[PDB]
Amino acid sequence: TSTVANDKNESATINNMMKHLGRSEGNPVFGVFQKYLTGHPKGAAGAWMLNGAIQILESGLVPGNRNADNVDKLLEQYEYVLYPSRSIQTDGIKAVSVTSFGFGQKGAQAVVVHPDYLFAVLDRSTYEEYATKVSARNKKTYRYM
Amino acid sequence: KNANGVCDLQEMTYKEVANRLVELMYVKKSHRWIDVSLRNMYGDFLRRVEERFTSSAGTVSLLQNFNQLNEPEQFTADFFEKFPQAGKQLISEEDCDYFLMLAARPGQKPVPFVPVLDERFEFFFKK
Amino acid sequence: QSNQSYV
Amino acid sequence: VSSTIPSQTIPFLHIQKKTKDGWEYNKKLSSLYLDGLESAAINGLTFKDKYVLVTGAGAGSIGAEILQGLISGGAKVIVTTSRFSKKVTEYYQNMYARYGAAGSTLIVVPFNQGSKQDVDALVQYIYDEPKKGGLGWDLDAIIPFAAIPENGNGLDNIDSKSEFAHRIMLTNLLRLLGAVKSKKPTDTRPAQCILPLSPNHGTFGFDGLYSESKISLETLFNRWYSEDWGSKLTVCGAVIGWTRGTGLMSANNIIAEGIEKLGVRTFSQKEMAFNILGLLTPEIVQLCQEEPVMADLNGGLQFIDNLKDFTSKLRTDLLETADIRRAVSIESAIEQKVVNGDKVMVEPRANMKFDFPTLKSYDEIKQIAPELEGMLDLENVVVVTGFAEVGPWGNSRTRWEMEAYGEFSLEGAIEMAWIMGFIKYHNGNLQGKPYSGWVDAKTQTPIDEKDIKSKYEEEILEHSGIRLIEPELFNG
Amino acid sequence: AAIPENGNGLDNIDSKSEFAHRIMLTNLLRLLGAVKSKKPTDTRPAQCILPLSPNHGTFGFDGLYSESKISLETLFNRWYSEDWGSKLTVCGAVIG
Amino acid sequence: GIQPTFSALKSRTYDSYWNWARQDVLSMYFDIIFGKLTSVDRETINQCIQIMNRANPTLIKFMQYHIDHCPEYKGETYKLAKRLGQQLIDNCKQVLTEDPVYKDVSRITGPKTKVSAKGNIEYEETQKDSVRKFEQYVYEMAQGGAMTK
Amino acid sequence: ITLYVLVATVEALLSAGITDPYEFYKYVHVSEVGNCSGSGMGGVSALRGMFKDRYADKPVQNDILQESFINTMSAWVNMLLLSSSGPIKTPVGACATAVESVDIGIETILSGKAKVVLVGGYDDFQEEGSYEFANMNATSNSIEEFKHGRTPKEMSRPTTTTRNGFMEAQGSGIQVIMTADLALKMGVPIHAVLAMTATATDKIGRSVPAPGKGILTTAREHHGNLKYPSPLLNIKYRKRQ
Amino acid sequence: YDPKKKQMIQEIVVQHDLEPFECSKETAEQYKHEHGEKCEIFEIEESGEYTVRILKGATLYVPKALRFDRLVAGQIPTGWDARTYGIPEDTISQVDPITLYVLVATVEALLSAGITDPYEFYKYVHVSEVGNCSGSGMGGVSALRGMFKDRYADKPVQNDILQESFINTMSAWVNMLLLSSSGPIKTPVGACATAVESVDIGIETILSGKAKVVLVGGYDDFQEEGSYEFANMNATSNSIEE
Repeated sequence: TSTVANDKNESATINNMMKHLGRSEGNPVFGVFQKYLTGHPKGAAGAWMLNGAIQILESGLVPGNRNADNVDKLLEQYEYVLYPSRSIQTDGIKAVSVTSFGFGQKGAQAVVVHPDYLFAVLDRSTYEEYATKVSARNKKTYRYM
Repeated sequence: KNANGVCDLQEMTYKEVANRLVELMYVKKSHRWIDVSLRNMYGDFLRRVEERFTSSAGTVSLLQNFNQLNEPEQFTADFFEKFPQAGKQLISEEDCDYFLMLAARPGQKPVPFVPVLDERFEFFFKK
Repeated sequence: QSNQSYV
Repeated sequence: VSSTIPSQTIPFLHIQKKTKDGWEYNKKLSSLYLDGLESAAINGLTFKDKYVLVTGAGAGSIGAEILQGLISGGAKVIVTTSRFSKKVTEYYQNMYARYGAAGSTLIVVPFNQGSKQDVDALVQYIYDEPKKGGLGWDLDAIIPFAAIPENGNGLDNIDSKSEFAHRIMLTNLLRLLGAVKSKKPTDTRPAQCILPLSPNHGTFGFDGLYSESKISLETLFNRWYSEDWGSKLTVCGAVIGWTRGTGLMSANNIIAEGIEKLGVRTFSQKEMAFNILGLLTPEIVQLCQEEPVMADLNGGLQFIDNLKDFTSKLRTDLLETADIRRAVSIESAIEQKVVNGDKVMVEPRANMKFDFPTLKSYDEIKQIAPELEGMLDLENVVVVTGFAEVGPWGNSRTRWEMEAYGEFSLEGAIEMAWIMGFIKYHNGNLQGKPYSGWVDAKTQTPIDEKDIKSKYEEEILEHSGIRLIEPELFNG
Repeated sequence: AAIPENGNGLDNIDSKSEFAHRIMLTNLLRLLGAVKSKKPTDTRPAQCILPLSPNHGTFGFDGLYSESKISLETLFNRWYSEDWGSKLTVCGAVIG
Repeated sequence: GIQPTFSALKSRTYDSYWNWARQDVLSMYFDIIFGKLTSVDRETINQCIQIMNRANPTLIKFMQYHIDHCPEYKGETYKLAKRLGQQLIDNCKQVLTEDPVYKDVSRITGPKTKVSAKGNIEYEETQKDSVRKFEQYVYEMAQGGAMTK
Repeated sequence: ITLYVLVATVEALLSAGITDPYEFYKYVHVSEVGNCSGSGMGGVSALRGMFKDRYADKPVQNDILQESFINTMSAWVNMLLLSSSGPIKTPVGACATAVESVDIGIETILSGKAKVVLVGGYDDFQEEGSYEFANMNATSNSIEEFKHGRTPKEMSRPTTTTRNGFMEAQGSGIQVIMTADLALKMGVPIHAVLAMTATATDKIGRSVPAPGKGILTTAREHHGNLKYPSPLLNIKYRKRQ
Repeated sequence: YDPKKKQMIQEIVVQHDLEPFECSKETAEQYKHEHGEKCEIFEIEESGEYTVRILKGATLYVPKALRFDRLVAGQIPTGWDARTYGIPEDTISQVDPITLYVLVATVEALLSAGITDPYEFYKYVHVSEVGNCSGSGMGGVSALRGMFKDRYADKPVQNDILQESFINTMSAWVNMLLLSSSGPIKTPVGACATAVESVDIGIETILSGKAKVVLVGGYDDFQEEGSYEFANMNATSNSIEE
């Protein structure tokens, strides 16, 4: 949110989450800070960050905080968080962690996994039938749009 | 007319629309066009297709002069070999409107088909 | 993280 | 490379010593400088724990190149700018992000070297403790390259621009050095002032007071001995030669090759920066602390008799050749036109294919996750199937375009134009003609899809995003 | 035309030193340029007797005196490089 | 022009080399695996010099994770990324305790003026044939020229 | 804000390929399409009407309180598009409303109460909310930022050394979440899988706007004795079971 | 709040210049900024204060009273005080009256459940297993009145009034004063069905395993403005007619 306490507490919370879950050293999560661009719309915040997380999953691209002129030196201790200032096109993002912190101790987290790992649990015939249906629906939606 | 059967314009791909235009406006038996104005209509539609499916400026048009359409089957094949996505994407609403306007351009032979059932249906049916 | 709180 | 210096030949870059006759090339000092440069080229040059002030280091300039070198070597630099803005600060931020080495800190400050108050306030801010809002730094080097471009001003037109320029280059430069001395507490940590001396003191003319400022900077070499600031400041006058790409000689880039044809060297910006950064080696630093160091980095241009006349000769010859061939080509083209009498480019259009996420083949899915088959309850797996938003950057598509790329594509530009009502779709008779396409909503005139991203991108960016609150959107 | 400035080192280049530099150098050159601008002919040049100094900061604590005096030496080169060679002729007297 | 413009509130301090090092390492890694980057290019060596200048133990771990988990089986570009990043990791390890150095590895360029048949004056900064590095630049400076005798 | 919600909802259904909202009822009962979206404050413009314009005797619609409720946006969505009888649960997280809404929607779907849920969050910018946030010093001061030489497009700078408050915004964001089997049976584009979602409070305090580490419990596990891996984390063991 | 004397302000354009009145430099500057050519500000050099003269054509707000026809509400018994339940004075001055009602109802609900110390949950369940899924239809309507009316009127209002206005702030105060849990918090808004919504959310929260204890329920407050709006929608009974 570009507030002192919020950004410090968020970087700390993510770092301790990964440190406790045994994230391998040298594997930080890239932090996306959409509010630099879209502002902070209170309740629509998590929705915008979730849409961005879905788009990051789909494209494999991690946007960068283009207003990140100088990441605070107090954020160097968080070795499990990287803070990009420019978009990095990766070979694929498997999951994204959308975390929101709201007034009244409204901490909230969501995890968004790529739909490939859903499609992996289907048999061949089910997936092909679904793909045909989605192609037809996509053409119909394109016409409607 | 798509692979499934008779349809609307919006349920056609660009390759389907172009093939239907060549089918209904070019004569296989005589190897000629019904009218040079109809050949120009086909050319303008192909212009729209290439403009739609090219995003970079300073690109050379495949169709430099409409005289290349006097043998349009092979030209259609080359055009939609260059634009494979055209044969997969349905015709946009913008290009459907453009097609309906080309089908009624003044100074042109009225097209030998009916593209739409609207207030202009009598015009398309009788002219 | 006690050694006796799980088993 | 000192041993490879040929006998009786003066190197292109060389340190001069002071003698009764004046400044003359010194083999020993030039040897030391060249060996330092060789070491910098091979092993690199470090600037760790070196506090530097740099003035006039604008983008695409020698000062900017020295700034890259300093932060690369690890220096803590205060770069000062006279055009503070988002673009300038982002240029410096990108420079630090790409080159700022461990321990290096780049401080961009607004600063007018043409005002005494900025000079005093800047030195106070650099030397004041952090608790007083300053930095608490002791400058190990000063690089006052702040020059305003003045041209066409002869003796008869020494105007307000020339007087202000002289203030910046000489008067406030000396005041900046004196302020640094006044705020230096110790006599054991001198600041090396890299003075941008020129070898052309009025040789070209019509430069206003540029030659006056540059030659006045040469008095610091004597005043180092005669005043009480020898142990606080150390003078390193770099006589900068023909530098290519700079505004002072950008009009002479075309004659640079002709100049070099005589066995003379012209420098690019990176080469000149490398040469001047060679003056910050520990050896040259000690030498400056011992005695003032005149470095002649002119590349041998002092040996051309009548440099101005020769450069004019080269320019006139090149321009005469160009004009002759231009006239011949134009006349030939007209002849072909009158004799033989008097390719279609496809114009791109936006293709808004509202595509769903691309589906991989089942084999490629099983390659990504083979062990997951028939393991999860599909009824109990929740999935996001569609999403959308209304926000400062339009919808999800355009917000993503601006987030991921920072610019709108053709499709995104048209989508913003449609959202903000700049364009409307028209299907019917348009002022007596049948038109089907995008139409400027305000003027109701046709607009091409390619032209949409040119006519309206500026207004879209101005009136979208984080911006000044608009009362028309919030009821006055 | 010189004003007496003394005790002004690099650390005390004050209003007096700036005004002195104006008199000795900037307005001196403006005076020469004005004379050139108002000279109609190229056959009657004016000999500018410049009071050059041999001590360019050798004594120090003289304000901008050495700067002014050494800046006057650019006129020798600028006589060739500019279009006032036939209107003004430089005679720099290094006064001892 | 004498208008003051300095303000301490407009100071912009940049010191987060620690973050920019990992950012640049990852950016170049994905360029390698997507085929935008090869070791022969001197821009690669220039970037590697900055990464070595910003080398830290955390950055060593960062690079080592991405070079140990690099999926080399997915193409040659991933094999290229793995091997080249391993060499860069070794270099950063060896210079881990060393002081950062400014080392310019750009190709030395010189002026080239050409007049087209249409009489257009075009200036191009071409790469010098005989001078390729700054070492050779310094050798040229030591030699000087004919007019410097 | 309700206009923003309606636009975001239709655009979310169109992203899901559902051109006609009644297409859900070919596959799921009307009682299985819900709307668990919410707002931090809701119709702040309607609240302004009620509390200011009516005090001033200005002409204000008689059902302004209806538009002021936070569940009114969901009500209008159902009344104009869905016409479902599925669960409606309007969260208020004040800033985490959308993630809390995703949490409510996922538990709604997994409990079997709904098969399709419209989750998300919305909020609007207004003079009064802006002034209050300024009084709490939560938002950046534009005068100070101009003094610092910061443009509006660079005032919102998370993680920087100079972050000094957030940049208030407006709008809405909606997602259409459903079971994977329903998505595949309908042939809708499955953009993502919501693997996990959680909400949490922090601790004792006397500062509501103070953030805390309460969501750290999403990473909680026991580590007293890890001498052997848990078999349940191993995929093939669970597969043979 | 006297419903028989509901206070309103009516906009009038002045047809005469009011006599000058004295005030501080800041208030005079604000008056001049608002009105401009229709105001006149001048410093009393003797003191330092300013005189403000409102001119012809300026806009004033003269209060008026409206005999409102909804005189009857179901109100908590007169003399009910949070002090008698042990809620401290600082909390009373900080939080909204609805939040006071929530705190009293929460402690009384825990005491109904036999839990004298809220931390007794943590002997049996993790701190992440005690949640609060309660909510409100409108929330801190008194705080909204502050923000929207008293601040417009320049009355002394606490700087954190919006905090007390949020509907989840009552749950926040419950957690900050009693529970200190890190369990789920999900604040419904049913506007009327809020409490049954809250029971639904709490039950699904418990059955999903996210919480083992949940504080469900609903709360709301009666205020002048809500009463007037319900009257305008004709949802409440007319006391005059009755």
